[PDB]
Amino acid sequence: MSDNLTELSQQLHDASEKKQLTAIAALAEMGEGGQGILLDYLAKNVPLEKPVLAVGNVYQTLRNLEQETITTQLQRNYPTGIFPLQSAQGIDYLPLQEALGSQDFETADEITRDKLCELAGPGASQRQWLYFTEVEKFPALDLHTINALWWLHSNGNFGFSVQRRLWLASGKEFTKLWPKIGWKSGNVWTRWPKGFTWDLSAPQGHLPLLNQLRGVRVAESLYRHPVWSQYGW
Ligand SMILES: C=CC1=C(C)/C(=C/c2[nH]c(/C=C3N=C(/C=C4\NC(=O)C(C)=C4C=C)C(C)=C\3CCC(=O)O)c(CCC(=O)O)c2C)NC1=O
Repeated sequence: MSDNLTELSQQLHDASEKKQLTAIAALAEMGEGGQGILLDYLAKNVPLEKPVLAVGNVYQTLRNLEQETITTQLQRNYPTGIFPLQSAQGIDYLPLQEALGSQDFETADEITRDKLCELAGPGASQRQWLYFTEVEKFPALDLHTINALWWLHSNGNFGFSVQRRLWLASGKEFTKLWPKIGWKSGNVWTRWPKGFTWDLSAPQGHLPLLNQLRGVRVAESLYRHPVWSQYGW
């Protein structure tokens, strides 16, 4: 509370992402004055056009206070969250957003799987799992919405985009990817659901899950999908 609100506000409004993040964390611990600065920043930046990590971090930091008035104000002003909930198939992404805004990552993971089957159409909806060719033909827009929500509500630590970047970093070697994202530990495949880490202590890329029971083809088709380069992920 001895921190300088004028200077922290300026740090948030400057263009350095790394300095924005430290300012946001400090401001959120500075009562009405700091929280008011954060609320004004949201008001000036929402709805997003492109995903902006700092804006997601402001929203989620404020939600995570779990204080009545701020929660009420965020829900009234941003009833669908901070990012347009767009779909090439008219799908409803609000339940996914709500789970993510509550930091209920396990529910969000379950919803994401249901939505991908819905997106793939009647065959996938009935069998409740995907073929790699269905993934290849997903519309980019829906994948962008889904990924943006995961990324914005996890400080950039979750999302298929995050997994893709780690997969590229590993030379596209899936056997190196699994330990990096916590899906295998040496010889031990992480058991679903109890072995997974349903919070932000999880490794980067841990969520959303892609079951490996039917092999890696779905994951590879997802990571190679044109959406990522199209939207700058
Ligand atoms: C490679 C070993 C591996 C095994 C033995 C495995 C088994 C497995 N995973 C399941 C579900 C599931 N398993 C996962 C995810 C995982 N589960 C894991 O063991 C791992 C490593 C992940 C990776 C994220 C998910 C999300 C489900 C529920 C969705 C689905 O049934 O596809 C089921 C239940 C299928 C059913 O009831 O119809 C089995 C038998 N999955 C695997 O990937």
